[PDB]
Amino acid sequence: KVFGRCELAAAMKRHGLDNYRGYSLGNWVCAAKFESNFNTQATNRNTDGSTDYGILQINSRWWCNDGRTPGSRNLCNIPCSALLSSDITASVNCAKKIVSDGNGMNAWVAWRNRCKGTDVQAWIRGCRL
Ligand SMILES: [Cl-]
Ligand code: NA
Repeated sequence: KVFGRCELAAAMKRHGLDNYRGYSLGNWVCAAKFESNFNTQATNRNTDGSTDYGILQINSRWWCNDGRTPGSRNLCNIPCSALLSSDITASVNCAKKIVSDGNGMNAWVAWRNRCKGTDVQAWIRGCRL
């Protein structure tokens, strides 16, 4: 599924991400545009060989098991495939654990590099609140 911007905002909020560990909603919506262009199915290899999955791009080395990444820890007890669904719950439960891993949203290179230090309220401007 490809989400709409405000559609994803409402699900992220429902799922308890608005202000989770202090990160407001334009952050998460912003992380999700640039990690995946809003697409629950997006998958991208990393050099280290790991793969990033889904609407936030949750990485198989620590976070989900894809069976082809050496040393996987599967710290969300989950199959990476299940993060590609249309039901963002497993991605948002795991994203809550990542962000809580100490470096905050820095765990997302695209957040650092492109969201951070910006007015990330443009990302929800026009959304029913
Ligand atoms: Cl933080
Ligand atoms: Na893993």
